[PDB]
Amino acid sequence: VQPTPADHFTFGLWTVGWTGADPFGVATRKNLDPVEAVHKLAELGAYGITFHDNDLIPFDATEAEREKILGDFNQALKDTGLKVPMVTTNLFSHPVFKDGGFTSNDRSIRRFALAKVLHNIDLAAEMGAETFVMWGGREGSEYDGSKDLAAALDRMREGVDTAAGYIKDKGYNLRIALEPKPNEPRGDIFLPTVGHGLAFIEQLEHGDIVGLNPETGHEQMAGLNFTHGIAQALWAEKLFHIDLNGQRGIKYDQDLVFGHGDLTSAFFTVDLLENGFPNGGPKYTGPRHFDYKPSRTDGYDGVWDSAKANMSMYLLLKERALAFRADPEVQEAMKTSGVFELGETTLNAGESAADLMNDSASFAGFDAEAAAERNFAFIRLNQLAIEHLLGSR
Amino acid sequence: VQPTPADHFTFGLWTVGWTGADPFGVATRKNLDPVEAVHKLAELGAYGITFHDNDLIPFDATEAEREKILGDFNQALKDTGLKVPMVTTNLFSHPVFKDGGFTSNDRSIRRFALAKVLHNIDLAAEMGAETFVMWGGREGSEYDGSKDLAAALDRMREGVDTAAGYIKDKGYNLRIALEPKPNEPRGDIFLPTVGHGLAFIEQLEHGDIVGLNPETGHEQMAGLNFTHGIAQALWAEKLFHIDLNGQRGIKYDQDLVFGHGDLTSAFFTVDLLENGFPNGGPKYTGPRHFDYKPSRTDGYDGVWDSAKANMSMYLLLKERALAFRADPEVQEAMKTSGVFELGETTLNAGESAADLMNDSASFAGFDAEAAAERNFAFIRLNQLAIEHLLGSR
Amino acid sequence: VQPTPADHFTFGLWTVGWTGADPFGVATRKNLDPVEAVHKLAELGAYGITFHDNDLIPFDATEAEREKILGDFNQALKDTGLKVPMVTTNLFSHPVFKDGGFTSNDRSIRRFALAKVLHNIDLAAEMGAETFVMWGGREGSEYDGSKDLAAALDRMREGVDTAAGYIKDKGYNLRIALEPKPNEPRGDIFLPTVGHGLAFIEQLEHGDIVGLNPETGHEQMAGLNFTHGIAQALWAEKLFHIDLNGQRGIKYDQDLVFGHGDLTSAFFTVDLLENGFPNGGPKYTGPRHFDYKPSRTDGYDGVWDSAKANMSMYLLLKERALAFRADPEVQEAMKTSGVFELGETTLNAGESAADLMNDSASFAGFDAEAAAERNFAFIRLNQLAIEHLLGSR
Amino acid sequence: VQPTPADHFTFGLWTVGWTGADPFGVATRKNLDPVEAVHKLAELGAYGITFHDNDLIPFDATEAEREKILGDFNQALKDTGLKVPMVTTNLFSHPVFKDGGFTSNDRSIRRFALAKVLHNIDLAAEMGAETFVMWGGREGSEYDGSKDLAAALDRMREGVDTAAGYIKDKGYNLRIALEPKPNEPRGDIFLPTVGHGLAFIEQLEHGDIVGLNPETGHEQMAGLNFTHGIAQALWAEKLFHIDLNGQRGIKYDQDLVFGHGDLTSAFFTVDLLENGFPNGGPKYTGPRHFDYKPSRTDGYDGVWDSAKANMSMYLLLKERALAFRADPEVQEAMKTSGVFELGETTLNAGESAADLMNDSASFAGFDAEAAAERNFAFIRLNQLAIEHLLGSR
Repeated sequence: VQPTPADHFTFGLWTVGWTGADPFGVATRKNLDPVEAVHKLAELGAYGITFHDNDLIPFDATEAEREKILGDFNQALKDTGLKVPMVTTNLFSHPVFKDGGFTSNDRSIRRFALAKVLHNIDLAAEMGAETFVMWGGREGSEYDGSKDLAAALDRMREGVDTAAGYIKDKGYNLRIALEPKPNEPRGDIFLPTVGHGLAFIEQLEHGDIVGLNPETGHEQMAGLNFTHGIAQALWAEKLFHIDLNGQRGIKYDQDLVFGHGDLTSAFFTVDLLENGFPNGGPKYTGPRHFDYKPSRTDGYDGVWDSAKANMSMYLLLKERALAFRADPEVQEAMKTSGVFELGETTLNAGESAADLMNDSASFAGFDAEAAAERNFAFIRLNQLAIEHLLGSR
Repeated sequence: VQPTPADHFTFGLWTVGWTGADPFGVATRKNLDPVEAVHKLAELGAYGITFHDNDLIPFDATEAEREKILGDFNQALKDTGLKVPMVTTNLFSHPVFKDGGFTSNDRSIRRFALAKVLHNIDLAAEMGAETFVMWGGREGSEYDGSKDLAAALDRMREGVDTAAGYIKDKGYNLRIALEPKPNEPRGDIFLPTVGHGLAFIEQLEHGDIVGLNPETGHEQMAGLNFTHGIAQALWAEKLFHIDLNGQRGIKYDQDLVFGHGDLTSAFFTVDLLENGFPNGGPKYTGPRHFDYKPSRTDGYDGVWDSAKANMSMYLLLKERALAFRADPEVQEAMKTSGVFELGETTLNAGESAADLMNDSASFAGFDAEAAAERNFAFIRLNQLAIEHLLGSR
Repeated sequence: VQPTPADHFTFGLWTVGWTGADPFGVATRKNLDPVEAVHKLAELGAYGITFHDNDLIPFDATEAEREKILGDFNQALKDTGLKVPMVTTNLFSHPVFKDGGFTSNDRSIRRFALAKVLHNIDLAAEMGAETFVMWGGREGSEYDGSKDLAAALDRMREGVDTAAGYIKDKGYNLRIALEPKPNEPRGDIFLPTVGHGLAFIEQLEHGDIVGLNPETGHEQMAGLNFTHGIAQALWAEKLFHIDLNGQRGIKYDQDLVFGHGDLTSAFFTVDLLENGFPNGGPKYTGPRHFDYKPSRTDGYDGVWDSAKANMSMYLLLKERALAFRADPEVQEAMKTSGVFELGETTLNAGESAADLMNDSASFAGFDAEAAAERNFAFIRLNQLAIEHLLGSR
Repeated sequence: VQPTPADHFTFGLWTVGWTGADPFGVATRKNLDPVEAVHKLAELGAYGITFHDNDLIPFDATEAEREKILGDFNQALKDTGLKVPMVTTNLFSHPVFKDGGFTSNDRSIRRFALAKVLHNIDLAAEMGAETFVMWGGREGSEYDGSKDLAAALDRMREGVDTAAGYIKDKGYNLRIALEPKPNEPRGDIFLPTVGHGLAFIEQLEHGDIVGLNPETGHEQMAGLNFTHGIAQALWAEKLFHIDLNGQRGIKYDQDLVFGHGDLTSAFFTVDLLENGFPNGGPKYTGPRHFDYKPSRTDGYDGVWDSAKANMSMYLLLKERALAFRADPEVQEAMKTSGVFELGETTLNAGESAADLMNDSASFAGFDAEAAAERNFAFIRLNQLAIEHLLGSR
């Protein structure tokens, strides 16, 4: 497992920089200087860094302060060669955003939130980022009568189309990536899953540059299959970015290291990212980003250790996933289970609906009881998969 | 609570007809004659009945048998005046469908499944049904390598576009309604939630007549907010049908009577169906269908009792939900929380992105700390809602 | 709904004083003075107030500071008449308790957590509290190999039995109540549910004075039936205190107002607290403590509103629950479903196991098919409860 | 992976013989003959076979039939050498147990369920079983007012203590093991987790011979940590038997092959069964029983494949788990994280509660801020386990 910048492993400033405050306690770690994060990450083999506007530039920063911080940060980047592929906006920590940014009930707050986004598109464009992520963490409610739900989607759309229009207008080479989360910090968050994110994009005026940024753990907080969810994003050609982390069930957002949650699911996500679909189709080509948090029990050792562990796990999974598809025994099991058979169209070329109702062999004389005896042998194909994952074969 | 056919309460044949077999035991109730179901339902105040092709016509039925059953069933309908607003296909109980219907890995099975659908579109059209529901219960997997996930969506699309093309072609006044379910009977089901159902429809050639049929309990098995999910379907103008039942958490599909699961969520769904959105927008206008199962502990009493309980609960919720919006105290609390305020566009008419970045009052001189002092008073608006639900006020 | 001090409504200092920082944001409210909490709680109708040592006395407070704080506090108590029924210790906020208090892997942190508990028992005695609550919030792990799981329970026992021997040696009139939680802030918390808590107590040397403190939301984070769990606690005569709140599903601890989560479960929880068991048995007669958090979207008017709403909600449910059991149609429905029949012993007085084996009418001569026809009528019985809850009956 | 009879791999008749009916469909496989199950299990390397009375003897079987069935069965056992380590009773399939066995509201069903249990104890004795398992699958409710919850536990106690007195009076060398399940087939099952099961046993008269039978998937249906739950059972010396399988989340009981659910948890479960506790303590030495279902998509080649896969999976995990603990880098990592340190008593030999209170270096003179700097290094320790599990180390 030796990462290299050709792997395209990206990390957020807030990931290794997470200080350790959770809702039951305060920080266990001192703040991390952004110059050091950049240097350290570059020596680990990372390809780039990502930040929320306020991870770097304090909310209340004066202009002299802002310029100093960017000079320092631009210095570090020049020095190490790290790229800045994604930039996002913090529309959830200041008290002003307690009801949302884009979908706040207070109209003045909505205006400030959108203004804040627009300024950050400029920053992102100047840093050379290709993706602009939107995570609407405070968009939602605890109680069902708190919102007009139709107006909430209208407001949402208005903010996202305004940002997309501005990108088009300014000539910037950026795409927006929506990032779904079912709950936390709100009781219910708007556009809860990958499916709801895809759906909403189809109702936008400038939806052509608006896509998804799915996060492992987020999908798993509604108990969904991450791999199935990104497969649908990919099939719609909307998988613009990916956030990899780990979660161990339906509960608070854990943000563990990728592979430290549901392991078999992590193996099949790697397989999908690396091998694509068995019958061919689109392949994911962007950065492999890690939006995790080093457990608060661990000191600064642990922070670089956990950063190292993300890349190790991905690499270890990749090696196994490549060995798995290369295996001749796995290819035969795949043919036997009908994996390649699923890729053949149901209908024969130029055969219509009426033509099919009409074929006797297809319905009226179809031997249903005889077709039902097929042994799909999915258990054995899963056993082969697990034995490659364990490095048994 | 006195239902009347003007309420548009519909029930499936398989709902009151559910015999009681679950995966740990056999039936506790004798089979229900479809003629009696129709008569009984008509005396309760139901508006119509719905069935799966095989709920009525046995899989192996000869043609003389098929004609007899339809004559009996058409007799009963003529006699009672009951309508048949929705018809669906059973693509999950016979052993042939163990891997799916439309997305089975075996191509011959896919062909039979689609042929079976096409024949059932004819039946539906002859019964005067307006909606054709598709529930893909066996479309999915237990194991991640069992399917090419892209090919599975291609196959799915091919089956649904073929059915839609056939409706268009035949001149039938029917619309397809996809019905999402996260899991059970498979480990993971394709198009798990309302969001995934909406998304998939946008990738179809004939998506204009393809919409959703969300079920209360299905959304709640992924822990989502039913009311938020149908609000998005409504906003996209894709809420073609609705299945009401109850569920008490993330676990097996319980199918309890509507209102016998999450009660406050049942109240806000009724409010949405009855009152629409606070600021106006689309309103749901079809049948209120109940896809529940009378608990197996209860005898034939209980079966009509539980059918009666569905309509009672809906009516009782409706009365409370109407009282709630009519209340002057509730309207003031609503104004105070910014519910109507959310309906105002963020931007002023003909104000662009650049115009907003540029307004000083919106960003550079916006007093964030002062805007953050607003008391949204969402707890009190929720207390008013609950006190109307309990018939306290 | 007019709460009075014999209702035994007690509130934590940390509930109304919760300022609003969650894991994605900053406090939204100004700190609340302890003297001002006592005055407000007492005016609203509360009977008592509870606290965590560090809620009242800063962790850093000098001895001088300690004594000053306790004088104003005791003065307010004296001026208002509020009791202090339960006191608890903070073994979770300071960075030192990052791997736990009693089960920390570091031996010198275990002794410091235990010494902090012992000093807090002297303060509990001093304030006249009858219950000392233990929430082991940091006792657990993110990863399975972090702990020797046998040792962790041995260290948990050592702490609780040391503390209990100290009560007994000092002759304080005080009981220990453990408070289970499945997760958050740890991935997995030890003694995660009522059941684990009850079992663990049977392994203690001093178990006689150790009981439970179940919290609504906590059991509902594992998808358990809170009425059923507190019924089991009560049946073992181990329900020493109770914490009431709201939770809308399997997700982060929400701490809503009691009744703003699962409404029907809250109804049945109030029925067990107030009415006890249909056939007679134990009754819980301690205080009704509200361990919740005023939503961060709301100002101080919401804070006092939310405190008032907990009380209101319990009183509305109480009156509906009393009306429900008093109702003769409900009592007949109960009779029909066999609620009273379950109260009869299975064996006749003096019947041995050998006797029943050998009794031909209970096995050999048993008509199982006839017995299976019984209509338990559980659906009609549930419909009667909801109708009563909706104030329709 | 070459399983042999000293591995103590036992299998239920109902697992491989599970024909495939779920709640949405019909059996997909032909019945499996009991004599043929014994021959196949024995050839594959199993050590024993287990059954439910009705798995082997039809509920209707005449006495003539009974004796015939038991002769071919005993003959196969004799020919193969397979033991019969555990026997259980079916108190869930026949319509008569629709409201339970031992806790049915109907008194004559309670006596019939108890008499069926007593007769089954004579058969258990007769086959040389050491454990009699009790799964109370129908003991529970859909609705909260269906039962008097105190009475239900009293009726559950009566049944288990009657049965245990019968063992003791007859001097059978047999222990009772209760098997918890949170839900399915009931909405809420009584004694839903390891914890509730352990607590309930402490209320019995004959508790000394009553223990638990935890099942992987069952605790994982409430989102609990299975290693942590069986650790608590083991710590109380109550782990009498164990049922191993796979579950991918909070949903319907899947009964996958052991290792095809949560892989990292299975790894740590094998470590506790085989290796026990890091600091020494109790060890479980009973049989490793596989209570799972061969996926319905597969034919008989899948059935024998799946039985083989359970064994393989346990043996691959066993070898990786042994390699993992033997590894000196892992032993040093363990030392660094304080795994061995937790094994030391908090108090010094002879130290009283008063002593520690009064010891200035454990409280007053404690540097909490210094103690909080410790790097527990739990993330690196988890990375070492996964690397070992992936056969990388």
